[PDB]
Amino acid sequence: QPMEEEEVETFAFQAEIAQLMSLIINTFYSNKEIFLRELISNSSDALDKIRYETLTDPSKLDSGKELHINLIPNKQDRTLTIVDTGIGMTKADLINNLGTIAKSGTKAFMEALQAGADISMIGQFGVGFYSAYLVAEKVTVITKHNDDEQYAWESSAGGSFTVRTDTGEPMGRGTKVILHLKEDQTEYLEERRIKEIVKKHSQFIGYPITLFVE
Ligand SMILES: CCc1cc(-c2n[nH]c(C(=O)O)c2-c2ccc3c(c2)OCO3)c(O)cc1O
Repeated sequence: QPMEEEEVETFAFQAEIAQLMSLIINTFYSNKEIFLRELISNSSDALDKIRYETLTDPSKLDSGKELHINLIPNKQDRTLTIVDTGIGMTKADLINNLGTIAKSGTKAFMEALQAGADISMIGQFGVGFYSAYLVAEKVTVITKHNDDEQYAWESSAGGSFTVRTDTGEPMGRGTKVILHLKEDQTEYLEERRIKEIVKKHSQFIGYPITLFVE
């Protein structure tokens, strides 16, 4: 019965990243499906990192040996979750990688979009994670690194994000991205569509990808 207390840290995004987010959110783009390719590619990069780091430190895998990616659509709560057993991120990694630090690609990318370039180019500018906002109104990133506790990052955009120690289900190690889909983007919860886009854009990821249906 005692009330629980939870500490939260709210951070403002870096100015151009915030501009980029408004651009992605309030502009119509037709090839939205590449958001999934970008997430799986981020997961593949993180899996590569724990993989190589373990060659020289097998203990690094005590937090989990499987190196893979799971996709979990949930039609009830309208979320598409992408989980990987990659190296994860510490709290500081989270805060720096997801918002507070300027990326040199942002401006060039925003200018390129203003010129009508395809949103698919986004990964080439180092800000592919933000493509999640093409289909999600809110994004929650839960991550666990061997050197730190499990944290949850969350943002509905609007210029800021929060970080807090995660009270949710523990992960051994890795990063889980939960996309709360916009209502007109529920196609990405359909198994056929997900298989279609993973086959089209991610046929070559070198880690198993498993789609869990129901
Ligand atoms: C939210 C972006 C994202 C990041 C990771 C991830 N986990 N650990 C790490 C790490 O570099 O240590 C990452 C990571 C960090 C930055 C990246 C990245 C993966 O891909 C492009 O930019 C991940 O595994 C999945 C993701 O979707």
